[PDB]
Amino acid sequence: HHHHMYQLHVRVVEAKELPKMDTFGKCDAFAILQLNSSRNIHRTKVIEKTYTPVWNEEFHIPLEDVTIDTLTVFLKDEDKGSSDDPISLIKIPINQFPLGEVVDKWYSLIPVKGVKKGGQIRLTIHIAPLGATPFQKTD
Ligand SMILES: [Ca+2]
Ligand SMILES: [Ca+2]
Ligand SMILES: [Ca+2]
Ligand SMILES: [Cl-]
Ligand SMILES: [Cl-]
Repeated sequence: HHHHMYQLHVRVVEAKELPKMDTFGKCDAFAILQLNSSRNIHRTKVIEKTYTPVWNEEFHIPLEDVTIDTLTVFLKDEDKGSSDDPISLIKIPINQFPLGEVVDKWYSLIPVKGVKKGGQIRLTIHIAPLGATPFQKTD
C-alpha cells in the first residue's frame, strides 16, 4: 500500500446509570460494536444483575477510511425466557480521534424508543497504524 492503513483498538471498559430492563432483576448488559454497517460485529460478555457492569474487553477493528468511518456501540440486556432487550446506542465518528492518541472517555448513549434512559459507557479508543502495539501511547 502507498498510504497508511489504520486499526481501531477499543477497550469496552464499563458502563453506569443503566435502566431497569427486567421486572424481577436489574440489567444484564452486554455491548455490541459495529464499524459502519460491517458484517463483522463484536460483542462483549454479559455481566449479570448490575447497573454498573465492568467488562474490560478489547477489540481490534481494521479501518476503511479514518475520515468517514463510524463506530456504533449498542447496549442490550440479556434475557433467558425471552429475547434480548435493546437498551441504547451511540454512533461515534472515528475522525474525531487524533491518530496515535489513546483516548479514555465516557459516552452518553441514546435510549431506544420505550427505554427511559440510555446509560453511559466508558471506552478506551486508539487509532493506530498497522502493526503498532494496541493502546501503546506515542513515543
Ligand atoms: Ca429484560
Ligand atoms: Ca435481563
Ligand atoms: Ca426480553
Ligand atoms: Cl430505569
Ligand atoms: Cl490526527
